[PDB]
Amino acid sequence: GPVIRVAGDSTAVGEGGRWMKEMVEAWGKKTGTRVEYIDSPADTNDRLALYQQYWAARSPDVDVYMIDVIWPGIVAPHALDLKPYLTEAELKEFFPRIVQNNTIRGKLTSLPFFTDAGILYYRKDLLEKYGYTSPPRTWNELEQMAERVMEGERRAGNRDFWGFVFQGKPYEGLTCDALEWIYSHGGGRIVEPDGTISVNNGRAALALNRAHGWVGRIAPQGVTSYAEEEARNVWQQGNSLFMRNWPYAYALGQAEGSPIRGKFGVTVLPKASADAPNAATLGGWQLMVSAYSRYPKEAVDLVKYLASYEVQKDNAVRLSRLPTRPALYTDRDVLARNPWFRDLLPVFQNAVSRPSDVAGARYNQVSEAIWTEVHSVLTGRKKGEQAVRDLEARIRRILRHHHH
Ligand SMILES: OC[C@H]1O[C@H](O)[C@H](O)[C@@H](O)[C@@H]1O
Ligand SMILES: OCCCCC[C@H](O)CO
Repeated sequence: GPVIRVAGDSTAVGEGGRWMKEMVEAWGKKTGTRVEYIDSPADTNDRLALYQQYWAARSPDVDVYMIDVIWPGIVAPHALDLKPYLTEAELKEFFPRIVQNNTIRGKLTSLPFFTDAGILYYRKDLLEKYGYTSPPRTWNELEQMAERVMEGERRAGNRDFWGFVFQGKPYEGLTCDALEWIYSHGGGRIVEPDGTISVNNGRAALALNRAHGWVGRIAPQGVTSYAEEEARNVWQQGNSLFMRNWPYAYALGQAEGSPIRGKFGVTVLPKASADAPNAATLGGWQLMVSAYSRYPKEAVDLVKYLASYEVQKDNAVRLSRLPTRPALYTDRDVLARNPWFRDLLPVFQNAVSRPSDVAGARYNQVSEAIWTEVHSVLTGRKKGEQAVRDLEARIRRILRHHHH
């Protein structure tokens, strides 16, 4: 019979790749269908380049791909339209924003699988130890707390201790972090949904200068090479007061044998002042059936199983990854395990998107300009003023002649 082959998630980031393979194997066993799991690299932009090799070849060697929220405009030609396979009632069980994101020129490219939003992780033991009663609401508070706790922990002998870790590597995760910095300073969305390239402004420049100010000070010098897992590792060993990261790190930090089990909370990221908007970059992954799959019916059946209530529930409970089904946010077992899903649902609802809708198939080019210019501020090569001017110019070139 058919072998249904899946590329999605990575064994190099948390438990995602291991769990994904488990769920695919479970479907294969339940249905009596042979399956195979193809592993991927950690970083989204590396995965995109890998999967583009299969798509360029029209390869039948992968039936189902797990695709990033930022990808539908890029990957649509390589997707089977899922619209004919779902009833309107079934499609409405997912958040409409994510279904809309995944729909390109009326083609439903992929089913929502898990969503994502950037959040602040904080050591509540350490805040209490240093006399703080709440996590920081502003970036200045974060920096003050980080300076004071670091001074204390270093003096007490922990030479590995930092105030803040985040994703500063030159890759897609930095565009995510940087959108949060920019938007939380009142600097806008880099490219607005209407197409206006708005990033050349003083608030965006301040946000990037502020981030430069952390590097080698409250954050390690090596932060400029950190992706999700590098940040998580410093944090999880107990060596950072704060971390910006996605929901998956919560369950990993609560696992038996984690040094920080029971010692942390999560909240919204800080912002520049009380009237700035809260920033949490929208992330998340979708399930696409390949336009090149020899087994579309079987592949659709697998994608509907993976996106189902019970599989998303297992992802929430075991991996602290955010459902794309509103009903799971009221599920007693989801909430008992992850009470912060209720607390931060409005943050997840108001998450700010990267400019993938407006850039469409040119999004990865836009993003590479963003992360490269941002990275030049983090390293002290450019000031934020120059970087936003240069970024404006690059994005204008990239998007010249691109409409809608
Ligand atoms: O590193 C950036 C990536 O992080 C997470 O995987 C998010 O879910 C994804 O949307 C984002 O592009
Ligand atoms: O693993 C599938 C979950 C079904 C649970 C619904 C439950 O009764 C919510 O309390």
